[PDB]
Amino acid sequence: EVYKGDGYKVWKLEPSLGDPLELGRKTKTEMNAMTHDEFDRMKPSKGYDKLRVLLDLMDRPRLGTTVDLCAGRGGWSELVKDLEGPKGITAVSLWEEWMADPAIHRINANVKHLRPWQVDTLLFDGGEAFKRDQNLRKEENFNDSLLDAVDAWMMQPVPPRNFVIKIQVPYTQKAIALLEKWQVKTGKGRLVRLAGDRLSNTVMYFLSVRLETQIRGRVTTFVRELAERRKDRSLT
Ligand SMILES: Nc1ncnc2c1ncn2[C@@H]1O[C@H](CSCC[C@H](N)C(=O)O)[C@@H](O)[C@H]1O
Repeated sequence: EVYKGDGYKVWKLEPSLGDPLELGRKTKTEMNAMTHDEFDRMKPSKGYDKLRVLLDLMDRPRLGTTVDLCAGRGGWSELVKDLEGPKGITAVSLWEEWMADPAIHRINANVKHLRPWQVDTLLFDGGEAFKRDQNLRKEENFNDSLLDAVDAWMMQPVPPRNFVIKIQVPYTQKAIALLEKWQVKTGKGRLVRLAGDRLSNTVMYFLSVRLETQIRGRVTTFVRELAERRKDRSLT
């Protein structure tokens, strides 16, 4: 249909030439130098609605046994509970703080330590944008390490049938390599940029929809496009 397709709710991202790490660092550098005004112009929980959009993009799959990594205040877990009941949903976070249905089973643990188990659905909403005063590599390394935690859940003998994985910094070499590997492991997976996400971040989501390859070139298109739209939204 005109709805099922796009680029209505996600950006159109065809592969393009270029180095996504260099372009990503470039537009991060540009954004760090913006005035308060420029940055403003460009700039149980809200995640609930976010996941709704994402799960609708995936044609509303049956979720079954679900683990929600970095569950935070619980918007995603609450959405799963409303969709299918509290029986199949497990939330993992370091407890900030739980705003969701208290009947949802929760584990207070660091997702980097916890050994994975077999799930039907894998959710991950970890990641943090760093503020301007830091060396760029600190944000890159922090979010890379977080995604590495997701790797063990993806690479187990029976991988998740559904997954929604947030990629905070999609242009690092490790992020791209991980996404390519999960595509080989699962035979699935597409990286999307939500239309209407803030331009002040670089967030994409890896969804278990039909395989879409050439992730590196599409991340390049995404970072170039993002740099353009950040520039556009300037005074005067
Ligand atoms: N290493 C880690 N282990 C477990 N949780 C972590 C973590 N690093 C960050 N987090 C947690 O992950 C959460 C991500 S915010 C996720 C919000 C949630 N999806 C919602 O809709 O409400 C934060 O609350 C943070 O406390």
